[PDB]
Amino acid sequence: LTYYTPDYQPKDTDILAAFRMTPQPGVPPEEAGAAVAARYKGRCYDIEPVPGEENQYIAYIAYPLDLFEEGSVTNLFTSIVGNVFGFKALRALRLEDLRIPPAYVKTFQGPPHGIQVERDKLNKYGRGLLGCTIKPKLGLSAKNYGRAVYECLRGGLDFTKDDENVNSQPFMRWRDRFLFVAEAIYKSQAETGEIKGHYLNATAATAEEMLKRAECAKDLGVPIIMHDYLTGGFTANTSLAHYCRDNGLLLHIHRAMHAVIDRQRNHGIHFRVLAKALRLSGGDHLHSGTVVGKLEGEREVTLGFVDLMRDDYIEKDRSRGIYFTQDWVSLPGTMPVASGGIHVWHMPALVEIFGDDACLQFGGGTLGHPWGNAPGAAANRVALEACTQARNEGRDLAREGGDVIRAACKWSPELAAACE
Amino acid sequence: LTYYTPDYQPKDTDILAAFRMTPQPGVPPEEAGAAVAARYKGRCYDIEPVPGEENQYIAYIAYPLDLFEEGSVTNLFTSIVGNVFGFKALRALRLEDLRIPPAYVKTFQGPPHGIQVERDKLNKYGRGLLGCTIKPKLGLSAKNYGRAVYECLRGGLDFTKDDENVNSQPFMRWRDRFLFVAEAIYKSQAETGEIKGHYLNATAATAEEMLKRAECAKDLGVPIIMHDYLTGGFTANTSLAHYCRDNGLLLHIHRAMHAVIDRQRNHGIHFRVLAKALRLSGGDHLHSGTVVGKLEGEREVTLGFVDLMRDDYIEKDRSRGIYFTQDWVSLPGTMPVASGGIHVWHMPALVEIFGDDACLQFGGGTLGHPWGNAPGAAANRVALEACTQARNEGRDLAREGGDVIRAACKWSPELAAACE
Amino acid sequence: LTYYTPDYQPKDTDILAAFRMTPQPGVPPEEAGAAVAARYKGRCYDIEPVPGEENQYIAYIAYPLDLFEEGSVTNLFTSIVGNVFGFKALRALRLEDLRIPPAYVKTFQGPPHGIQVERDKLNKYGRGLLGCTIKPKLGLSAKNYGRAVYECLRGGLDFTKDDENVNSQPFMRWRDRFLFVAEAIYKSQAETGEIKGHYLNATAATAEEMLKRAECAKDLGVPIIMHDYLTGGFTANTSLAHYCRDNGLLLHIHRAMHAVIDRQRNHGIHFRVLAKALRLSGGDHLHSGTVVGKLEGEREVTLGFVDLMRDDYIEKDRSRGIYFTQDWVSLPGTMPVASGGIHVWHMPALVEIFGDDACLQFGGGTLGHPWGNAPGAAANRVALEACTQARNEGRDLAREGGDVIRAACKWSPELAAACE
Amino acid sequence: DKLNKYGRGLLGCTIKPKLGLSAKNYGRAVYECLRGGLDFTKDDENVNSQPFMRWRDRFLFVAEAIYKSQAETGEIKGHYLNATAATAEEMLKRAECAKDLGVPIIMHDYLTGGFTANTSLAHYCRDNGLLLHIHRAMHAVIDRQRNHGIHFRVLAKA
Amino acid sequence: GGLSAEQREFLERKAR
Amino acid sequence: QVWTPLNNKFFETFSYLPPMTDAEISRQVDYIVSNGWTPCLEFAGAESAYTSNENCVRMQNTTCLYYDNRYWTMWCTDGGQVLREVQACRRAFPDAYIRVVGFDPVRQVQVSGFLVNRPASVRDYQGPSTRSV
Repeated sequence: LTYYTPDYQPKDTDILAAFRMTPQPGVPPEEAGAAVAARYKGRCYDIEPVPGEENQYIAYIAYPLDLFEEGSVTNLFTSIVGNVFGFKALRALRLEDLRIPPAYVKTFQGPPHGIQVERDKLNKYGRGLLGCTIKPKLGLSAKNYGRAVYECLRGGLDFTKDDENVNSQPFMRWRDRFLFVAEAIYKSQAETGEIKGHYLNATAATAEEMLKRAECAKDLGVPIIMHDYLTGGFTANTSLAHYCRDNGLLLHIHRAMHAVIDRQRNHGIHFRVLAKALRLSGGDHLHSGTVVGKLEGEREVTLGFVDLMRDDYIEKDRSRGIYFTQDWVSLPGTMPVASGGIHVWHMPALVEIFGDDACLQFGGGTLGHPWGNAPGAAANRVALEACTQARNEGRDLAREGGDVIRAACKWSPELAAACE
Repeated sequence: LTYYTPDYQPKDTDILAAFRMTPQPGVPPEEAGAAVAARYKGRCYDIEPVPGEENQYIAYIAYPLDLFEEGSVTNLFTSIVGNVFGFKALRALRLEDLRIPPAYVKTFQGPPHGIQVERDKLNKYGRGLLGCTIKPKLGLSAKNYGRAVYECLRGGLDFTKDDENVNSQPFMRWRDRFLFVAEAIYKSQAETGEIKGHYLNATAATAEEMLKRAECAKDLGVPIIMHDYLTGGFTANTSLAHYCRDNGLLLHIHRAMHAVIDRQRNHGIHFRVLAKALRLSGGDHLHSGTVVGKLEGEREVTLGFVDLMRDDYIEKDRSRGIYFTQDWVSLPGTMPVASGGIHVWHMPALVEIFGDDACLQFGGGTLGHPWGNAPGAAANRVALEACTQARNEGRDLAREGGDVIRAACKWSPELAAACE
Repeated sequence: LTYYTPDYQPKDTDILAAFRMTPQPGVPPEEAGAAVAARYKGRCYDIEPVPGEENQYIAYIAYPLDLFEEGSVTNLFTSIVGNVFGFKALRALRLEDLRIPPAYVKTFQGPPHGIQVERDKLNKYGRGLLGCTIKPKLGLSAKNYGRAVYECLRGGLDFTKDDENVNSQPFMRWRDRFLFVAEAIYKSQAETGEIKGHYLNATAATAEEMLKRAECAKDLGVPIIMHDYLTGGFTANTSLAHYCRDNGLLLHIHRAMHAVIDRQRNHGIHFRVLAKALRLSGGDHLHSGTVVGKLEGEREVTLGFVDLMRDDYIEKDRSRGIYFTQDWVSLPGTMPVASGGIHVWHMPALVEIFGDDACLQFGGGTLGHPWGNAPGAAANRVALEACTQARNEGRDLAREGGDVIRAACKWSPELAAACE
Repeated sequence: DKLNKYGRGLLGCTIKPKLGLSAKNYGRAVYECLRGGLDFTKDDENVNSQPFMRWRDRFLFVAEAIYKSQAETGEIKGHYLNATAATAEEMLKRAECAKDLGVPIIMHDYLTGGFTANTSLAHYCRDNGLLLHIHRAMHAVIDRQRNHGIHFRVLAKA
Repeated sequence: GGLSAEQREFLERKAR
Repeated sequence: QVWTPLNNKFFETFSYLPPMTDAEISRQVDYIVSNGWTPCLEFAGAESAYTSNENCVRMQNTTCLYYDNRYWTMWCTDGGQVLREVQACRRAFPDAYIRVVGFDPVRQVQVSGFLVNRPASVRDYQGPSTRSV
């Protein structure tokens, strides 16, 4: 096998992939790794069997740096996973991890601002950010959408966001929504005195239309926009990220259509690779998990991709799914956004798991507070601040979250109607 | 269940989806269809069990036309398959088909030219088109790439194409390749007297760079460019298709990363939906199948999506995988491109299966002809023309393909060295 | 007759026309319908005689959807009524109605904002809008025009408008008028606290000049402009409507030169077809009737075209002149504007006939109030609000309009000088 | 005349530490130094645009600091914003951002950027009413040795 | 974890 | 109940909790010091405490992410010293909001920022029970 070189030592500039592959019976693992690998040739340098699985192996592939176009996530995905999931010799194939060498990382702009620049621009420190998804999902007029945005933001929420499928429809054209949301953002800012924002959806049919929506957001002076990178495409995302860096706009990224590629354990691309591709292409926030009942998915896997998308240097940790040491050479980090049913008594768990550098999203639209949207937002803000204060005092949140919530509720009438 | 309405009659403007879903044990099929469905609410109007499968059902969902943005494949995919493959209540979920109502179809430009306008512009009638993928895949200099293009085109091939991963690399920058390929195209045109072309890869990191490459192709006067729509994104593709319509350029579409979504039978999106999304977004050609050994995949399924991407009116045919009647209301058709190991004696089978409105691609780079690239191209062209002539005479290609090939070889020295 | 097919069933995508034709004596109705009708051929599928008229018949023509250019009212009118009114075989011909299939409707942008978006932007609900035409018609300087605008708006009027023939003249150039009207609008807004506006006439000789005037209005921040679509042309109107949608401007449409085409009962195009063409091309308001003495014209016909230009779904009603069911598939509605001599005691009748979704225009320039322009505007506003309040209480306006007017006058000194 | 300061020398400070500071902290240091009574502050000579502090973030935070110090003291303040860049296009873009913020003055390294880049920046500054501070980086490589090179006076006249 | 005979056989080859 | 929109201003972190006591401030400063960070004190009067768009009149192109009064005025070993400085700032400027800031000395970035003082004289803010009416 010219393409299986177990004695090869990967270079400091090689792009490395870790494939979890299940070959068809009768096909030796070395032959299957050689096929995936097949001066500019990709080579399989390491194959390890998965202990506790049926005929499953991890194949490590090394690609020369000259194979890829500088600063192009599109080309990287075309080269690595263009036509390899269609090999008949493989029953199942799953890309688990990528190693982006610093030499390649330096060719990317990365996220427009990052976590620290975001915190400095918004003047919010020492706590997680809070967001809500305006509900109902669709049918609402731009005026009523703006009213809901203002009501939720004035309560104490830092962000609101358009629904993932809200781009521009007969019921609510995009420019009307942008104008009414801008009025709501400014009203809530004047009322509370804190900087507010709303994830305006710029996702559109053509790059020209998407840039026009970003331009309108820039002309209104609003802080942040939103994009669907897995449906819009890396090419559209990279254009939007370059624009946002040029014009000082924050960029929230929603991972629509992700489960179509990262759900099945045997086939597809693991979300961590999609998260690294997003960080390379550019995004200040990246919807990274759902909290149905509780944070779903293995905690270690979540922590692994959160560290991969946040930290500057992540050492190899197979326990958390890190197959390679990832040096980001000072590329700005991406803030993970945990969305879903974030109930008030579940805030301590998520604050403990994520820390301060994350945005908790109430994608359920809240509305569970009997008093209204604004008091519900206040209750959430009070709960988050109380949990953060308790954690800063040395309390163990996983053991005293209920006590902290009760103690905060003892003095908060808004949280009292929420804790019931 | 408010979202399961078996008595509902879908409207003439509804977008219809046919989901193949396997619910978790204990979950009734009606509940699972209701969940997928959940004035602007999607509703499950029909559920049929799959006879011969384990707990597999087909769920038919009706979406109101007001839910989607006009002329936006990105929004359509965000709405239909945004977050539905991540439902825990479903063991597996697979989108099988879509029904695009004429009202929605009319909001899309569609392919820039289509099959008939392509034939008229290229002045080629009554036969399939021929193409080759310049090989080696990578490492070749722009000069040598152009030399290979000229050698393959002068033989009689109608098209050549850049490799899917060839965009712009240190070994071969894109503008050098465009210039040398333009010189090769013009030399081959002058030599043979037939209009020639080369699928120039415009796939790039940013929409601006992609439009710049398209602009260079337009300034050279070359006929056609190429795009990777599943990696570049629908937003980038739609921009390129609008540009190509505006400037009179043909657009070849390569489906990189397709098997990551359309390979597994239980999970993902069937290629036919991706083909319909491509036809809506825009593309004159669409790589539609591989011929490893022979045309791979169920013939009926291939014929179904070929008819779906070619014809103007496709009636429901569950045998070929057509779950809904598709009216295209005069949208230009897309030419299917069958690539892979198209050996000379396998030409009659593919000519019979596809007919004249297809491009046969020698993605293996040919080179199997002992004489050279040009005679190998001639042999292929001679074989294709002989098969077409035999089919026009009333011959049964599936039974007399070898006889036709031998008879053509009796007078063709180039085919004689190829038939061995 | 190849073009008369009484057994033909019109398709869901056909454009249908209902022609009222009087053929020359000796010409059978079937032959005349065949001539008007004459894969892409228009066909006469239905002929009904008009009971109570002399040799008058209604001919129903079906045109295939492929015949027309997407989003082009100009092409639609060229195809349907290009050269058919010049047929010698017809003594008289009158286009009565059109059926625009949803498939065609979806290709049009429609009005820039519509009624509901207009109400939300202006923050005015539950009542009709009020407007005045600045008088004298011509000769007034830009300064004096602005003074009149400010005086009329401060009284309580929601809108003022330029005279139909006021575009740009030696006596009053357009930019001076725009500036003075902007100052007047802002002064009246500051004084009353309500959002005000003035229909600035953008109608010009060249599309470039018209877009420049729209651009000036956009740069002043004023809310609304005006256009003469039947004299400027559908091509100019569609450009202005696209611009207004892009830049967030309202668009009032005046139907100058309409009686030259929609006055005679036997020849021409009925206003309802012109109203549907305007709604397709784009317009937020459309001058729809005159109130000389009282609302002129058959009430049912007026109600029919008001419903056709307002509602989303209008069922066939021959009593009101609706020859076909019109589905607008969520296209924004157009607000009808009734102008002319709207006297104070005639307000209850028009409020009952039109409801809240209409603008009552005092095209007479008011001035009948002995006190001044501002108190006259106040009297009108008081009368309209009193009539609306009475209607909301369950009163029958057509029977108690005088009582309501008197009761309002009992407490309104401004209305007391107006009611005399 | 533009700064309305007469009869005295002008005062400036170089924000320290030289590198590593975030745009927010750089702006905080600028505001603290300017509010004291200094007429100018300046970016470090090697501070152009780095992973630790991108140039547009620094421009925005410095603009906020300049305006805060102006409001507090009532005197016109300024900060030498470094426009020195890799390409003339990028340098003109940074000058354009400074012009759009309304800030008074920018900075350039003429002996490293080049006379061609400097002349373009000076023409732009004349066109748009911006002051231009010039730093002589790499000067000692040409004007230090008494026997060889070009005396600084010739570089000053250039 | 448990490795199947094939995986273990492969290990022996990788050791050789 | 209805969140009051009248005189209900807030100052980001820990502003929605009841006013922190000396022990609570001390514990927060000890947390900042434990992480290896430097605590400092910011203060601003009511005229320059809330965000504003006063200087946006001087700008063109865009004003995205620009807000006035984000910077306060600067006023660091342990909680007791920072508490003493808090009392000193209170005495020197009784009508000024005081904010404790944290600075990571290695990354040279601000890592903390919570209000610790609300001037009794100013009434632009509500109390934990008066936030809803």
